[PDB]
Amino acid sequence: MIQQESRMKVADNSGAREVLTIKVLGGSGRKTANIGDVVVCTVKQATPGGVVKKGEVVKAVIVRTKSGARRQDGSYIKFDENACVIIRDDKSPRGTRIFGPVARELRENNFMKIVSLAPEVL
Amino acid sequence: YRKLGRTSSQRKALLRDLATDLIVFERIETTEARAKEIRKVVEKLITSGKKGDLHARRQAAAFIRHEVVEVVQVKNRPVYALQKLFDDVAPRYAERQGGYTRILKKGPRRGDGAPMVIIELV
Amino acid sequence: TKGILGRKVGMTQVFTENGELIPVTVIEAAQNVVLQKKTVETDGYEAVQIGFEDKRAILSNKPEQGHVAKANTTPKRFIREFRDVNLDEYEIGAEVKVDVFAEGDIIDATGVSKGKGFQGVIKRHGQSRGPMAHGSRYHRRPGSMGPVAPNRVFKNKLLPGRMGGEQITIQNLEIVKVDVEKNVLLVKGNVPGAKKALVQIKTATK
Amino acid sequence: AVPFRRTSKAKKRKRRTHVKLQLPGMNECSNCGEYRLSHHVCPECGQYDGKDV
Amino acid sequence: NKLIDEITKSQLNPDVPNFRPGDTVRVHAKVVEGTRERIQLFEGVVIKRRGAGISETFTVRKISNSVGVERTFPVHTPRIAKLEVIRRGKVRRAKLYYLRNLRGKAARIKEI
RNA sequence: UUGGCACCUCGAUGUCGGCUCGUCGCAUCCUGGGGCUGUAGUCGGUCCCAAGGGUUGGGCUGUUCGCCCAUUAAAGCGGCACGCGAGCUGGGUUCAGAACGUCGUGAGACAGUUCGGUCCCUAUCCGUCGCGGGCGCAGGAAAUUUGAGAGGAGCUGUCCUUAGUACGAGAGGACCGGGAUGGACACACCGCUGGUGUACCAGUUGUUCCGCCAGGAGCAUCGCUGGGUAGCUAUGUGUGGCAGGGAUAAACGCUGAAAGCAUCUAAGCGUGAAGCCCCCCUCAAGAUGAGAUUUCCCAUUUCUUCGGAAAGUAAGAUCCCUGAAAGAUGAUCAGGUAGAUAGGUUUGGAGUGGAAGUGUAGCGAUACAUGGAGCGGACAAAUACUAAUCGAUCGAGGACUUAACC
Ligand SMILES: [K+]
Ligand SMILES: [K+]
Ligand SMILES: [K+]
Ligand SMILES: [K+]
Ligand SMILES: [Mg+2]
Ligand SMILES: [Mg+2]
Ligand SMILES: [Mg+2]
Ligand SMILES: [Mg+2]
Ligand SMILES: [Mg+2]
Ligand SMILES: [Mg+2]
Ligand SMILES: [Mg+2]
Ligand SMILES: [Mg+2]
Ligand SMILES: [Mg+2]
Ligand SMILES: [Mg+2]
Ligand SMILES: [Mg+2]
Ligand SMILES: [Mg+2]
Ligand SMILES: [Mg+2]
Ligand SMILES: [Mg+2]
Ligand SMILES: [Mg+2]
Ligand SMILES: [Mg+2]
Ligand SMILES: [Mg+2]
Ligand SMILES: [Mg+2]
Ligand SMILES: [Mg+2]
Ligand SMILES: [Mg+2]
Ligand SMILES: [Mg+2]
Ligand SMILES: [Zn+2]
Repeated sequence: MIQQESRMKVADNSGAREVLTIKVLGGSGRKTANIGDVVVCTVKQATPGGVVKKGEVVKAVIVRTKSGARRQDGSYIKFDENACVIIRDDKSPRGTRIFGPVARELRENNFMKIVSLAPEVL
Repeated sequence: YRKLGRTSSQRKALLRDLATDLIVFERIETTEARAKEIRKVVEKLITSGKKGDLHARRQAAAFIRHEVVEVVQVKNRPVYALQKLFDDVAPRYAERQGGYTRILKKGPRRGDGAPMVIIELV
Repeated sequence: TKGILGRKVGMTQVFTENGELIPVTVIEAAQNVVLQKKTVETDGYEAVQIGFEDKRAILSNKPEQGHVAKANTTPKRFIREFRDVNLDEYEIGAEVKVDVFAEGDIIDATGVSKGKGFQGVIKRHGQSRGPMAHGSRYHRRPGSMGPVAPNRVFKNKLLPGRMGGEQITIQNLEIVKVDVEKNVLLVKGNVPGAKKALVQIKTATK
Repeated sequence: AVPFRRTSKAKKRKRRTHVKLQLPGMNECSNCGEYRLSHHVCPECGQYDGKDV
Repeated sequence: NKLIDEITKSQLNPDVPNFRPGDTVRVHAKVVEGTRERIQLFEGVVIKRRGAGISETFTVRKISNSVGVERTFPVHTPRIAKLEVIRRGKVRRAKLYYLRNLRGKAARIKEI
């Protein structure tokens, strides 16, 4: 349940640390995003020496959310923080490493390098 | 359940009062809504009396008002409503399963047209 | 085409062979009987009149008693016609069990929705509340009736009133399980109406 | 929010068709053949369902 | 309801053990591809067990890689191959929602 | 639109912008159909038919407009007192205060600016949205219904494949078709995730009380706090707009003259749109045109010179009463001893979380056991113990003509 002005920690090695959402993609009045859904963002907090930096607009993927997901088997995955991953025009990251856990909905939506690089997918 | 023009404090007070009064006097003239609630309340007290356990007595004493029915020269010793409940009232219905209380419709009150009833414990 | 009447017992959920989890409404459809068979020559439309529950002869009356005695069965509580149905089936007096359906068979469920009372517009018709601050004294009111020129307000301007009780059909639901002993039918998802409500299940038009 | 016109005698009366009140649902006591309210205790004989009160 | 119970009685897994909130469990859960399966282990603490019958659920909480995770399962899934209770925990609440505003050394549940 | 006129209104027709609610037109923004192309394909330009549905969220400004960021299939133009202030706001503006610059000897003023600044009304009628009562519908009743007519919905992307096929020197890259998955929207429901849950459970502070300990109660926002039943519900779940027929628009054509050819038209045939009528959902016989089917009660007695009446009944229905799945009140629905309608009681159940008392250990706080205990509004099933007692009231006796049956 990520919408405009929502912030998200960043789960990858890129210079971004904290991020704000500009635009949930996927239609006209699409007002919230869930896991596996891309969101146009800005960088509000950066690490120095990073590729990405303060004030840069960039597309990014929601990777873990407090309001999580239900699976067809009747099971729900929830996290204690909302985190994002910054990506290119293809569905690949800009960073090299990925921190913290991750959800299989990305594996479903073909974010496979993210699924791989992350340590624990749940 | 029935609210009776009263907020929770006042309602509970009312029911404690009315129930103690029916245990004491065994017949009272009230309105039919108040009556249709204190049937539940009072009969749930009669169950505690039929059990007679200390635990049931404490549980009831949390509800019944501490006030006197009469005094008895054993030395003048007062009796209380809880004593009348467990020692006098409830033994009367040891063999009766439920339904310790009836309501008889009387007629309307003058100053407010309220529908009044006699409630008594048989 | 094939149909029954039933009572809504409630909701639960069931695991299928895949391990997928599927909510289901339970329909108890006992005592279904065919009472009359309407024709184009007698009436003008072909249909089958089903009666669902047995009830008591003191809650009944002598007219209903006669109509069911022409079927050789007891008075009934719910009686309903089904159309777009073959009449070479359904002999009078016949009992109409849930075994006419099958798992994965696909239906329309028709019933009378639940009763919300007198309601406002934003709940009933989905309108938007006006602000609750910045000076607003307009929160849950309906908005403009319309413009000035008519000297009147148009029909279908939507306003408060009694919300539910309306008849509703839900389409393309799936039958999960059939239990002829319990006279029980399971339906993926929901149906309209409270518990103990009548549901009219029939083969889907599409 | 204010009347544009005065209600006439007829329209007034046409509203007042329904303000009436009903004959009360009473009947005669089996014991005292004297009118009383159904499901209520007779105030004359003080008796109900064949049982004094 | 009794009728519901009578129907859902067949799908009750009796292989599930007695467990409560406070206790650590290991869930051998199935994760399924279009034609394949892996069993993956979710070892963590039970916070809540709500519901009745096959409408009963429990949630198991974990901290993986400095992030808290909270995974809910129906009790009677066939996609739990096994559920191993490890540590039983004295605890005074049925709903352990306080563990979310707590990181380590305060989330510690006392064993018995 | 700028304007012109000054015809209604100065015994008051409230202004810009926004919010709520929309509705209409088409000069169509998108989706749909088509002709021309300086149309290779992709994309496009222009024009015809189409108003079915859809047509974003933010930064600056009081702002409309406009610029910008980011999306979109698209971010339409306009009318309705540039729609809507007895529906809301009241930022701007032109009420009183004060100040700046400027003009004025001055008082004072400025489509110059800035700060600050009271938006009254109990809805009579129509209208609108919902609910009832009365009568009618040539006997009186109970149920099921046709469907005139009327409303609703009507949107759409992305991915795969066809096929890297057609086309193209390459770069690139289809039509038509088949399928999967989404957005927004609508409806329903609460089994799941959650919320709420002021007569469920627990912890706990202060103080007063229950004579004291102990256990509990009152007040302190329900004292605060952690949970939470039913019910209500979304952010949650299920489904939906699928597939389509008939006749058309623009358009393409067949045959065929008028006019020995030609011509899509004149007679006559076919194709042909998200549109029209249907299909799908809902209301609907007050549809006074008052319909139909099934079943039930019967042809009473007084009168009246006729018409016509009243006065007890039948089938049936209600006053009254217990009530919820229902509900503003009515109504509806479930029941009224030929009874499980409600309360209680007994079993359980969710939920809470391990009662009290006793005992043990400990200096004590407290811990442990007895014992998934105790408590448990609305939940479930049984139980007639309590109250639905006994009564009372309304409710037909069925006009005339014709035809066919007879
Ligand atoms: K004027
Ligand atoms: K107005
Ligand atoms: K009962
Ligand atoms: K104890
Ligand atoms: Mg209080
Ligand atoms: Mg809004
Ligand atoms: Mg307010
Ligand atoms: Mg005037
Ligand atoms: Mg005026
Ligand atoms: Mg046009
Ligand atoms: Mg501003
Ligand atoms: Mg703005
Ligand atoms: Mg205006
Ligand atoms: Mg205005
Ligand atoms: Mg006005
Ligand atoms: Mg102002
Ligand atoms: Mg000025
Ligand atoms: Mg100002
Ligand atoms: Mg008003
Ligand atoms: Mg009025
Ligand atoms: Mg729910
Ligand atoms: Mg205290
Ligand atoms: Mg003490
Ligand atoms: Mg005080
Ligand atoms: Mg055609
Ligand atoms: Zn009497």
